[PDB]
This record gives sequence, structure tokens and C-alpha cells, in this order.
Amino acid sequence: GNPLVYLDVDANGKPLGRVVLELKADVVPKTAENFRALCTGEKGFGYKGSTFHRVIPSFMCQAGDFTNHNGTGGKSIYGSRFPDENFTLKHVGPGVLSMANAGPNTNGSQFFICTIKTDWLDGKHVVFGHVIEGMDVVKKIESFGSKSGRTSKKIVITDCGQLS
Ligand SMILES: CSc1ccccc1[C@H]1CCCN1C(=O)CNC(=O)NCc1ccc2c(c1)[C@H]1C[C@@H](N2)[C@H](O)CO1
Repeated sequence: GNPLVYLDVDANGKPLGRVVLELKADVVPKTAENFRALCTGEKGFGYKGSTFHRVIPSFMCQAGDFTNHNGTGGKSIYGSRFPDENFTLKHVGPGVLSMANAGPNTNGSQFFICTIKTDWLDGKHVVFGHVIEGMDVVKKIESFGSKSGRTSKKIVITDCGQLS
């Protein structure tokens, strides 16, 4: 079946709660596996201790640059980049989990959680899961963003892992 993973998120060193994500290994196994392993940290690196670096209200919350912490970095469990697996899943609404990229076939570790339907990203960003619970925590994160993407508090994934 599909993995269930979690992100525990702080704002300025104080807990916001837990986001639980289903990873659609049934549709995008390579993309799901990358995220799963970055949550557990089992390859020796991952999301623990990294930030939501770009948060745009009424759009999405972006994270996963655990190398440069500024939106330029991150890496996959396979290497520095990996191909777009498929575009079967669509950006249908709030809670969609999708890969950030620098154009075709540049998936690394950066990802975003949508807070609206972002259907204009269909065919460009690989969707690979969704929020199961903790959408209220995603809304808390969203509230510290701005149209520029700059956050008013430092938003950190303090812990993350796999539930099943
Ligand atoms: C910025 S609002 C926005 C507006 C329109 C479309 C998309 C976006 C936003 C919101 C949703 C996702 N997203 C974007 O994806 C923007 N694009 C980046 O932020 N790109 C940085 C980025 C991503 C992945 C990777 C690297 C660098 C590095 C490391 C490794 N992966 C590879 O090797 C390539 O270089």
C-alpha cells in the first residue's frame, strides 16, 4: 500500500502541530519513495530541521531545501535530480502534495502543499500525495506567509517520519 508520513512543524521554536500525508506509491512509486525516505532520514539526510522557505497565502507552502535553506537546493535519494515520473495526478485542490522544480526533470527534495486548486501547474509539477490530517496546521503555516513568499516567523520541520 501507500505510505503515511508526518511532518511536525514549529514557528519561531513553538509547535504548530502535525501534518499527515499519504504518498501515492500506487501512481508515482519513485517520487513517493524519495519523499518517504527523506521523511525517515534513512539515507543519512532529509527534511528534519529544514524550513518552509516560501509561503504564499491563497497558493501554497513550499519546503524541502535542506542543503541551502533558500529555495536553490535540496537533493533526492537518487542523486541531485530525477525525472518527472508522470503527470497522472492533478492539482485538484487544497491539500495536494507536489514536487517543486527548476523545469523539466529537475525533481530533488523541494515540495509544496497547496492551499488552493493550482490546476495551472498540471503537467509541469509531479503530484505525489495529499494531506490526510493536519490541514489546520498547513493553514497556520500559510498565515505566516506573504505574497512575496517571505515568512514572518521561521517555520521549521522539527521532526518527520513514517506512520505506516
Ligand atoms: C515561486 S511561486 C511559483 C510560481 C509558478 C510556479 C511554481 C511556483 C513555486 C510554488 C510551487 C512550486 N514552485 C516552484 O517549484 C518554483 N520553482 C522553484 O522553487 N525552484 C527551485 C528548485 C526546485 C527544485 C530543485 C532545485 C531548485 C535545485 C535542486 C534540485 N531540485 C534540482 O537539481 C534542480 O535545482
